Amino acid sequence: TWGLIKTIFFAGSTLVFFFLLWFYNPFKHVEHYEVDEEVKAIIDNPWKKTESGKTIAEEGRELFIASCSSCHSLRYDGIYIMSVAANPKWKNIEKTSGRPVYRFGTLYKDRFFVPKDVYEAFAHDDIQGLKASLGQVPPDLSSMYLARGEGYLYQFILNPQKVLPGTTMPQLFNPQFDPQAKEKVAKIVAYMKSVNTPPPKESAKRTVMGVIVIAYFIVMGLLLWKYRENLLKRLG
Amino acid sequence: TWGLIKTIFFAGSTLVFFFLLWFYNPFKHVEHYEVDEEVKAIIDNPWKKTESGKTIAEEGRELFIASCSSCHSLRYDGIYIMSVAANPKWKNIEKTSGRPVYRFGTLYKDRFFVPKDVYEAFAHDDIQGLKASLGQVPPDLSSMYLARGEGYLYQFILNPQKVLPGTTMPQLFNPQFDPQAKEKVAKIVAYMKSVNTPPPKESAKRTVMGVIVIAYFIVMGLLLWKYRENLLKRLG
Amino acid sequence: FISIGIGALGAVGGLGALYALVRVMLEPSEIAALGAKTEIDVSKIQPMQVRVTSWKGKTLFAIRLPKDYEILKGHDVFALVGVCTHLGCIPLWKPVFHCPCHGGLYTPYGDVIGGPPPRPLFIPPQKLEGNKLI
Amino acid sequence: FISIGIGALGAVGGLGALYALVRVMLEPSEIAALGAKTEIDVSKIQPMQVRVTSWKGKTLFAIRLPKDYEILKGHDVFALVGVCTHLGCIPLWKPVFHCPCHGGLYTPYGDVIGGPPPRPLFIPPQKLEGNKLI
Amino acid sequence: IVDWIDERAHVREIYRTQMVEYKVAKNLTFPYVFGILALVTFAIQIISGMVLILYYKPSIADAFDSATYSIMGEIPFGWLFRHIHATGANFFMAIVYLHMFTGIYYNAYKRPRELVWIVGWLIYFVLILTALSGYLLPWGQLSYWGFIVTTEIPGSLADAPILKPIFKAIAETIVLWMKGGYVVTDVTLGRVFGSHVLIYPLILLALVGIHLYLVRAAGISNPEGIEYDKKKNPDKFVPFHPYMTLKEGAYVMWYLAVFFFFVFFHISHFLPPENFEPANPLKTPAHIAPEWYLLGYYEVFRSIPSKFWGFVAFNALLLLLLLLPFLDFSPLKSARRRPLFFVMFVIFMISSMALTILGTMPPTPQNAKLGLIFAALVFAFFISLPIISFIEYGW
Amino acid sequence: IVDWIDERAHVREIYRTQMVEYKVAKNLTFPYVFGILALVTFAIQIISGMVLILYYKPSIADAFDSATYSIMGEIPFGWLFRHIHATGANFFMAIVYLHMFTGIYYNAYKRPRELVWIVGWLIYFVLILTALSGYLLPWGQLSYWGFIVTTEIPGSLADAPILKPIFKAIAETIVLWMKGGYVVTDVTLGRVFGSHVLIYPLILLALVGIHLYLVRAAGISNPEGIEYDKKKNPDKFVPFHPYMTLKEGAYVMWYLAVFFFFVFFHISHFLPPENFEPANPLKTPAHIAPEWYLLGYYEVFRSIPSKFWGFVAFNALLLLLLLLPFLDFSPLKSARRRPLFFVMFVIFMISSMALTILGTMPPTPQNAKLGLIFAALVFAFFISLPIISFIEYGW
Ligand SMILES: CCCCCC/C=C/CCCCCCCCCC(=O)O[C@H](COC(=O)CCCCCCCCCCCCCCC)COP(=O)(O)OC[C@@H](O)CO
Ligand SMILES: CCCCCC/C=C/CCCCCCCCCC(=O)O[C@H](COC(=O)CCCCCCCCCCCCCCC)COP(=O)(O)OC[C@@H](O)CO
Ligand SMILES: CCCCCC/C=C\CCCCCCCCCC(=O)O[C@H](COC(=O)CCCCCCCCCCCCCCC)COP(=O)(O)OC[C@@H](O)CO
Ligand SMILES: C/C(=C/CC/C(C)=C/CC/C(C)=C\CC1=CC(=O)c2ccccc2C1=O)CC/C=C(/C)CC/C=C(\C)CCC[C@H](C)CCCC(C)C
Ligand SMILES: C/C(=C/CC/C(C)=C/CC/C(C)=C\CC1=CC(=O)c2ccccc2C1=O)CC/C=C(/C)CC/C=C(\C)CCC[C@H](C)CCCC(C)C
Ligand code: HEC
Ligand code: HEC
Ligand code: HEM
Ligand code: HEM
Ligand code: HEM
Ligand code: HEM
Ligand code: FES
Ligand code: FES
Repeated sequence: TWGLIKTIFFAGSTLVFFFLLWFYNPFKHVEHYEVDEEVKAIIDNPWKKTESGKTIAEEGRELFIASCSSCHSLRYDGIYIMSVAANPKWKNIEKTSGRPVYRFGTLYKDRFFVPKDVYEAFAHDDIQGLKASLGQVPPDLSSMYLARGEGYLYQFILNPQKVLPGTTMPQLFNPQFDPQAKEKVAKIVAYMKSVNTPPPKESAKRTVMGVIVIAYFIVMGLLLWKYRENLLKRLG
Repeated sequence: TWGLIKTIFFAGSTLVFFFLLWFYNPFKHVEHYEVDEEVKAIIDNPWKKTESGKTIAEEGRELFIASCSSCHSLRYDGIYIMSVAANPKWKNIEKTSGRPVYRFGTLYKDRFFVPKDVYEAFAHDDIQGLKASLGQVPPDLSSMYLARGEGYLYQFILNPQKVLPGTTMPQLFNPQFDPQAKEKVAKIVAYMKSVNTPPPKESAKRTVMGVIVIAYFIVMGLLLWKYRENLLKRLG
Repeated sequence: FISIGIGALGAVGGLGALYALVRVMLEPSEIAALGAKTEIDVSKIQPMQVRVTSWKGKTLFAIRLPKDYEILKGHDVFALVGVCTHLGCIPLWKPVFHCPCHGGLYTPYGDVIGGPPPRPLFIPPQKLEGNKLI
Repeated sequence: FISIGIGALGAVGGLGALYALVRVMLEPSEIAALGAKTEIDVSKIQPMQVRVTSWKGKTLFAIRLPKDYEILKGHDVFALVGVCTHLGCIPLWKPVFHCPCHGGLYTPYGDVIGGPPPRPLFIPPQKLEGNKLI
Repeated sequence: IVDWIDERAHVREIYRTQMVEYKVAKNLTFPYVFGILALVTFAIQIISGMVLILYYKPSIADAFDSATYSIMGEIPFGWLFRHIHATGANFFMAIVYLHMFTGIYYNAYKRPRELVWIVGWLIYFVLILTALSGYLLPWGQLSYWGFIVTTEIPGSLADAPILKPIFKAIAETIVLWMKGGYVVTDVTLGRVFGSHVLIYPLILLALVGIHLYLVRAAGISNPEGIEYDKKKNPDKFVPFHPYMTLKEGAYVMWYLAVFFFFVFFHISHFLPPENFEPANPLKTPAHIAPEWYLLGYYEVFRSIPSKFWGFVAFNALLLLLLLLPFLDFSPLKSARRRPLFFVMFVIFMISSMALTILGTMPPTPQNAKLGLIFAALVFAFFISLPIISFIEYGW
Repeated sequence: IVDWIDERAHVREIYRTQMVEYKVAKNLTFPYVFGILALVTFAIQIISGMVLILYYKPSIADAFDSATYSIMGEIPFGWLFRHIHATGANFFMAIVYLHMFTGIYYNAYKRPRELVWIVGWLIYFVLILTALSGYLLPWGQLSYWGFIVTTEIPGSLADAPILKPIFKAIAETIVLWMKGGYVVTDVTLGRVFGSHVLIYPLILLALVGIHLYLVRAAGISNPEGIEYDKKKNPDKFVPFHPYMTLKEGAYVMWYLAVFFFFVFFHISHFLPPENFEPANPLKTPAHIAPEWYLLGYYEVFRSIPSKFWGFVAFNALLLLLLLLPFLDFSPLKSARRRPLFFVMFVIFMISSMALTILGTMPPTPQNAKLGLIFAALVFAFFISLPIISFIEYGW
């Protein structure tokens, strides 16, 4: 029938339009970076425990503070530049709100979140040799995982000259003569991922409630449909 | 008639209630401070020109910066503590918004308004000998005129021991042996008043438009009344 | 059944939406309770030494004195909300300890001996269980 | 008259209310125009010296060179919006002056000689009236 | 022209139905305009708040510098729209008080207007919250502290009664509700700003719509008490337009003149000077009683020597305005028609003004004696409504 | 019970009048539910925005840390209400597009529905502004830059035409309107926040109310085109409740299931990852085209080699949706009834999808050739409506 063609056209074209408009537009060819698969498992579970009872997220945190907090200030987790150490107050970081980091869904009373204006006015507005030397302030890694992805993060770190041709960010982990460097960068990216991703306990409740809300709306619509269909026979 | 008594009672009591609730409650006996009347004219017109073509507001500004900005930071006019001089950036005060003071209705590109959190984190969160010595940070004189009045300001300054019995704010202008001290405090208060009060050019447009809006609403209500009264005779 | 299934299921859905909305807006819980415990190890503080802390907000003092208002008799440990009274400053320790804003003095217990302040430093409610104050 | 007086007066009142509302919401004027003049005294700058300034926002360079893209021939004074191109840094002066973020070089006129940047530094529109740049 | 819009919207068919043949009563007295005026002031508040929301910044370190520096000095005509807002808040409380008080006079709560009074009491309750939460926003010295003292009142419920001292940690509106929990922080100010700006005015627009619909569905009560001679007796109604739509049209303009007198020339009491000092949580002002529309209840409170019983009286005095239509049961309607209710209403109105005035003065013990004498008379108005009803039920 | 509320509100008299004897048509097809769905999504946006307004802070140094740190990690269920908001914005654009496009199909703009289409086009225009200004608020990397590129478009009007180069400093929506003047500062972000949060949703509630009233006053157009057999022909109407009020009641639930699939499980495209980088005004992203509901016009723009003529086409393509009912004059109504309009509508719908898709790709010269080929076909739909009308006017 002609109505069937009208339907499978005005709905087919609309679904095909919103499909390649809302996910997998096959004509945009943005580049993709892959994790080296030498591990690909240090990053998939940052809350995976290790020896000494320390998770990979925690090991990455201390590795970031020790070898990466020299120029990058990952706030949202209380990690500011080590010049001074620590760059925020020194003296009182509590009376600046300044509040403790309370991420999903646990708070850390030992690390504090200082606003973007209080910090970088008390810290870097006496510009130390970061904007001076590098010319580029090392921006902030608080939400760089969400903005780049684990692939781009792993491929940028340990070879910043691959991704961007010239860049005064140093290698800081050179492979082909360091056997543990890949795992170091993997723990760093696993930490940066654990800052923006809910733990497996919270990330599973989200999946359960997302399945339940969809199943609730489907079954409620279906009950309303059956109710209407049974009621329309009482009337005709 | 009885309706007349009902009216002059239910309106009389309401007017008497909102009168002594909205201005001149005669049962609250808050204390009042008067200007010494030795001048009472340095303060009534802060924009009154003087010798060297400098207004009293400007002379009070420089007197405040020289002898009062040592511990008080009158923002809203770009006056911060002189430790360091000036306490804000040092280096760049412009890239902190940080914007120039733009009061009614002229802007001063030479003085900058730095937010309350950027300042006092870059300035006094390394607590210099102000909160230490005095125990009390000298709060802020930006809107202290509006909160105290010229009488309280004049009577507090030059005799802080009169108003408050004990106070580590010094006399800083002692009369009975200084012939010009009263005029100094008068120029200070005239300046602090010129920060919160529109100049005579702007303060007169407000009066003109306030008279015109009231006269507009009165005459519009009166025209609507006359229109209704003339129209009700066409109908009865 | 159906005509009752719709009602039951709509009530469940409304209850879930209301729980989420209340949990978002009206819930500072587990970040509001800062701090009800207020860990104050009194095994460290030496006699005649006070600590700056916070109980139900700022601020809190933790005095420790061996020998000699006075709501409480000798327990050698307590806590007092330390803010000056008549204008609201912070007195600094050292028997009395005064605030340098206007000169108000305070006994190690909290009362005022020479008063620009009219009233003493309030005793906030506390609890001692072993070597801990609340 | 009356039935026309109400209309005239209501139109005046609506026009005044609209003027006030537009003036409050839609008006950054006299604080938006920062800065159209951009006072740049070029009598002070010594040759081969650049100044940091701002024209229609940040930032602006003010180069002065006596002798020798090239939209403009020799006037010995001009102004260029100084922000590196391929990733957006600030090059520092000193013939070329490069930005230390990646290594992009720039001639004193603005073009790139060795380019991590693809394009030069844009010439913002300017005006010279005597000893002043716009 | 306009006929083209009539053939598509039927605007003239709505006009000649809603205004020309509405048939309002003829003997409506002056205090019937208070509803129209409350609606006009609601519009004033929305219009001047849509302007203040552009420049007010809900941060502790940014608020009071938006409102006092930005709004007042930086922005053109910003002083005017902060004056309009702080004046409209107090005028909007005053008009609503007059509205409900001589809607009580004409007993506009009896049948069939029980529901319009319930919706009106909801209006009043949410309006207290909109004016109470919007006062914290300037973050002034007494703004912050009047918010503290006002939200510490439900903590007196947690106080131990003489019996059953379990209420501690029960209905903890201190830590749960406003005051954010032990501290008024940036999050709490953001929450109060968001609520006051959008959540409360929306459930005021909804509630005012429902209220205005219920007034029409039930018909406006005439001040005589007979409530109708409908389908008969012409020369008693003289329909709405233009007998009443230009009378209100003029009273609205005169009320706006009185309003814009306060906006321009006398606002030293709506923006009180002592609120132009930035709030610091360590220094308490001398006398920190709440704002005038809550002083009538704040004087009942802190007059009973106990705090728990003071809170119970605070809340019973509010709840006896909800249950007022169910509390008064009689065939007679107006106060012109009930000579014994008029006396109790004069007593109630006088003793409700006197409590609001005594709430401003400092708490001396003689002030507490007076605040108890007047709280007793305010409660006697509610305790006597059923007795007056039983008396009138037998004629 | 409920009879007590009926005697005072007459709710059952309203129900048995508005739902039981409303008499909708019987042959209403599926795309008639898009209005109900747009209204449900409007409610979703208001409900989830009333939550985000509590924690979003309109300061340059505070925004993107409220939205990304506070809302997402600190607040319980804040992730959910930011997901709901960013999903509802795109669903609300998509539903409104489908709504107006097959309200164009059934020619629901002809007499007597010229006014409902004007009010609907006002809805659409102010909805573009509500979604365009609310995208600046997260202050992300591409949020800020898509705002810059979108408000720099009216600057192309100030560009010199081939004749009369006076438009410079004329209609300077750059410095006057948004972008605040040469700089997006804290004041401009405060202004955009205030507008997007309260000024635009209020004049959307007003406009949606007027639109819904005008739809009822004019009657809903049936998809056949005969538009009535009223006062006759039963078995064609089968009144609203429950023949249509449970059909929509189920389509709304299924649409909410499709919506909450995107909210929970696939939102990597509504909160795009590259917007999780804080905006710095010195670094421009690579491809910074506007958001998808404006790409259909952004591809018409930047395809004409001139900027001024591109802006004129941008605006004519919007203005030809306002004048669409006055542009099509014919007795015939539906597209089932006009075999020559159906072809032009298929062309228009295809060439409007194709422009939105080409607007996402980078600007290669072949892309510009395609964007001109399709802009020509989109304009041919409007240039042919009067010709089709003249053809049908003679049958
Ligand atoms: C530039 C300066 C301005 C200049 C002046 C401006 C103009 C002012 C005009 C007066 C405004 C006040 C209006 C008063 C009301 C009108 C008086 C009135 O009309 O009296 C009664 C009004 O009731 C009613 O609203 C009851 C009256 C209201 C009750 C009083 C309100 C009390 C408020 C207390 C608030 C705190 C209490 C709450 C806490 C418990 C009704 O009387 P009737 O028996 O029906 O007979 C009416 C006569 O006409 C006979 O024909
Ligand atoms: C979990 C994943 C989800 C799973 C799937 C979810 C469910 C999907 C269901 C399908 C949703 C799409 C609905 C399509 C519309 C229904 C089709 C239709 O009904 O066709 C036409 C609909 O018109 C109309 O809305 C016109 C159609 C809309 C036009 C297309 C919109 C274009 C958008 C472009 C936006 C940018 C353009 C603007 C810039 C210029 C009308 O046809 P009729 O001649 O009247 O005959 C109807 C038949 O029943 C015969 O009896
Ligand atoms: C949480 C969700 C929000 C809740 C908010 C609640 C708000 C309101 C709830 C109340 C809803 C009203 C329901 C009443 C239904 C009307 C019934 C009806 O149908 O009433 C009709 C008249 O009403 C009429 O004109 C009325 C028509 C004229 C006015 C129509 C409204 C115009 C548009 C308003 C929308 C906003 C406008 C902008 C606001 C600034 C019939 O009157 P009759 O004299 O018998 O016969 C006359 C003939 O017309 C017969 O047809
Ligand atoms: C989707 C949804 C789901 C809520 C799911 C909930 C809370 C589950 C309970 C909590 C669960 C599991 C676990 C506990 C729990 C889950 C977390 O994710 C979480 C996250 C962070 C910190 C802590 C927690 C936590 O503790 C919210 C709905 C959307 C809204 C906007 C709510 C507002 C709704 C209103 C106001 C009424 C509107 C109804 C409207 C008329 C439609 C009618 C049709 C139908 C609704 C009947
Ligand atoms: C009071 C009022 C007065 C405005 C007075 C004006 C601008 C005068 C013109 C400006 C003048 C002199 C001088 C210039 C000028 C005056 C300044 O004060 C000023 C201050 C600071 C910087 C610069 C200036 C300046 O340049 C505003 C009205 C109140 C509002 C809230 C406006 C919004 C109104 C709307 C949206 C319509 C609502 C109408 C409503 C239905 C009532 C109907 C009855 C009647 C209105 C017909
Ligand atoms: C010696 C200075 C320096 C240190 C140390 C440093 N970086 Fe960088 N990095 C930079 C600079 C400068 C930038 C931004 C501009 C650029 O160089 O590209 C940057 C950028 C980045 C970016 C994002 C760049 C983009 O465009 O997306 C990431 C991710 C990053 N750094 C991660 C790290 C990590 C992880 C470490 C610790 C192992 C680290 N950085 C240590 C200099 C440094
Ligand atoms: C030596 C330190 C010092 C200097 C210099 C100083 N003040 Fe004060 N002042 C204080 C302190 C501390 C306070 C607040 C607490 C107090 O002492 O009462 C204060 C408070 C004030 C107050 C308001 C107090 C109140 O409660 O209302 C005003 C007004 C004031 N100062 C004005 C001035 C002026 C004008 C000058 C310059 C002539 C000045 N101050 C210089 C110490 C100082
Ligand atoms: C509807 C009844 C309302 C009442 C009774 C009310 C009351 C108040 C009061 C008393 C203040 C304090 C102002 C001051 O002390 O300086 C205030 C502030 C404020 N109001 Fe409202 N308000 C209402 C509605 C609104 C609405 C609808 C908005 C919409 C945005 C709004 C926005 C604001 C803002 C932003 C402030 C703080 C700005 C300032 O400090 O002046 N208000 N309100
Ligand atoms: C924003 C707040 C309010 C608005 C805009 C409003 C508006 C109105 C209007 C316009 C009327 C028409 C009749 C008249 O003008 O007298 C009315 C009637 C009424 N209102 Fe309100 N009102 C508000 C608050 C209240 C409150 C707080 C109460 C009670 C506590 C209340 C109780 C009543 C009653 C009982 C009537 C019926 C009067 C009668 O029919 O005799 N209203 N309202
Ligand atoms: C009615 C149609 C509306 C549309 C189409 C719309 C659209 C949007 C969009 C696209 C965003 C960006 C969110 C993101 O990218 O993360 C946004 C943010 C926002 N919206 Fe709306 N919005 C609407 C109504 C409202 C309303 C009524 C409110 C009431 C408060 C509101 C409050 C907000 C706030 C506070 C934000 C910023 C918070 C955030 O970054 O998530 N919106 N809106
Ligand atoms: C928030 C936005 C909107 C809402 C809530 C809304 C709601 C509605 C609803 C519920 C209907 C009932 C008839 C139906 O469901 O088909 C309707 C009809 C209509 N709407 Fe909208 N609409 C919106 C936007 C628009 C826009 C943007 C346009 C046009 C550009 C438009 C044009 C129409 C037309 C022409 C009709 C009449 C359809 C007919 O009678 O056949 N609407 N609208
Ligand atoms: S504040 Fe301690 S003396 Fe006044
Ligand atoms: S920005 Fe200058 S080198 Fe990349």
